[PDB]
Amino acid sequence: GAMNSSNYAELFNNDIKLFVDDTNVYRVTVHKTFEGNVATKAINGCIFTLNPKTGHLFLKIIHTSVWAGQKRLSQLAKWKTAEEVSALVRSLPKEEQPKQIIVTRKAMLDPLEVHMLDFPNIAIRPTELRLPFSAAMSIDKLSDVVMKATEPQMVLFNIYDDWLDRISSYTAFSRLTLLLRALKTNEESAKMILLSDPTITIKSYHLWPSFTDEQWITIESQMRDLILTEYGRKYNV
Amino acid sequence: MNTVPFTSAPIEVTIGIDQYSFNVKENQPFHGIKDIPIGHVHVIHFQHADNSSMRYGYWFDCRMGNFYIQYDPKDGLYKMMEERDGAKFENIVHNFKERQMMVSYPKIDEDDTWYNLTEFVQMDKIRKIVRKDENQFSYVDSSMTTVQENELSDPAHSLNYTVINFKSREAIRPGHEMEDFLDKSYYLNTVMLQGIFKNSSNYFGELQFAFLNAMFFGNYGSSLQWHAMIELICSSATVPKHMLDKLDEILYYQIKTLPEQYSDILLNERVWNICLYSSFQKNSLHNTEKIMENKYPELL
Ligand SMILES: O=C(NCCc1cccs1)c1ccncc1
Ligand SMILES: O=C(NCCc1cccs1)c1ccncc1
Repeated sequence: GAMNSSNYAELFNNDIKLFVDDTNVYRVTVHKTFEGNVATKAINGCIFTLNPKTGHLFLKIIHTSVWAGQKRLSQLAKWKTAEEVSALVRSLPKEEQPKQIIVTRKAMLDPLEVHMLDFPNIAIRPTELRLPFSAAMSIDKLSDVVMKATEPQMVLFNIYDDWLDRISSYTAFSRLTLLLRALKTNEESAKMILLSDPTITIKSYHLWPSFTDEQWITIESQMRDLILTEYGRKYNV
Repeated sequence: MNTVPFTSAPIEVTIGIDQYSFNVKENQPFHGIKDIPIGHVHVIHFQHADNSSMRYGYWFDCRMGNFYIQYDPKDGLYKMMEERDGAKFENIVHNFKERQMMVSYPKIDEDDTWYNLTEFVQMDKIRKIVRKDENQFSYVDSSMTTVQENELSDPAHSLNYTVINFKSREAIRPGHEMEDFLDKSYYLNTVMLQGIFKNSSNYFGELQFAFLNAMFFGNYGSSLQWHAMIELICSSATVPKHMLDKLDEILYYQIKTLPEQYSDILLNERVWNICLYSSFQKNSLHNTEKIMENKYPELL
């Protein structure tokens, strides 16, 4: 059934599962035409498919060519997402295939269910959580590989970097969601916080700076502060 | 014109015969129903005055034998039986008519209602949905479950309707996932019509039979089957024009005949709104849409 605050800890047990977020699959800029009409221009996107236990980010780049000559693109994007997730599962060895896939938007349920008919024992689940994975394109290295792609392409990252050498997957997921919540609510401020200090480096194969434990606590505190302030501004509370 | 005599009426019961119904009191003098029109299937159904639960009844066709009703005091219900002795049956029925101990099937001459509700229903197909091959007639009741319902427990007592499942390998061609899910034409025309039913008349007959069992017995699984077969046609971009025209007539008389006070449970809001207003065939069901709007605008 649905994934929510109450069965939150199921994410960190030893049943393989994946989150799929489709919010950045079909991306457009809206512009005016010479005649004064409005038109869209697609830019490259990505499926965000994440194992919350390992930090494995299967990032499938969606090149604008996939939309060429197609209609009802927002609807097609959900099916393309489901097709690519199904293909990913088929490519994985049996013992690495998920037992559950949790979609961040309910409209992905029927397309994935239909594409996964060959895997009746993989549960497809929605969630009541307001997960911030749309902000994944605020991570510079991910944005950079998506925009530079000239063809369809799958790129791998550990979205937890090396954090799991020192912390649990529960704590790692909480840090990631805090970072992404911050980048979603105020990207500029969030980014200022992460890179303010020229002396803190980001490893070649990492997405985030190499903070010590104490520096992560300061960072996390500063990200919390950001999120609450913006919320006071939002609602005048 | 044929007759279904009754041995007796020991217990107070409301008796239905197709869309007509009458009341018989406990031990009332009563020996059956005469003037039943030949050429159509029929259903004779019962609800005991002491148990408004378990409506039950028998589908039959008088061209297939002489049938009568007799109360069983051990099993507690009115049972259909066949009389193989032709002469013995004529004599019983002649006596009961002479004694004027039978209600008359009350068909109006202008009225094609029952024809319209049973146009494609054929007793040989009913007996494949309701398997009890020793009898020429078929028992149905409120509680019987469908094969599909069972999959989600006694098989002998099931309604073997054709299983329709829009998220199944049968319904979805590998490599056509999105196409076949949004346009069910290949499931309708190739899998079901050409594959399983062989023609649209058998499809419509199962659809009509499912509706009738839902209406007369409140059989929930039949209602699910009726809606599923409507939705499969409406969700198909490519449907023969003769089928759409006939579907519109079929559904019109079903909606016309439905008791007003049962529309809340017998009509699935989602399916009807999708079929009449969102589906490929939103503009192909003019009579059905007109009667639904004028009689159940609340549902929509
Ligand atoms: O650990 C990595 N790869 C294997 C584990 C994973 C499998 C798939 C995604 S991560 C990795 C780390 C940093 N950058 C790229 C790859
Ligand atoms: O009323 C009669 N015909 C049965 C029909 C029924 C009407 C309502 C339920 S049974 C009648 C009355 C007396 N003797 C012979 C015939």
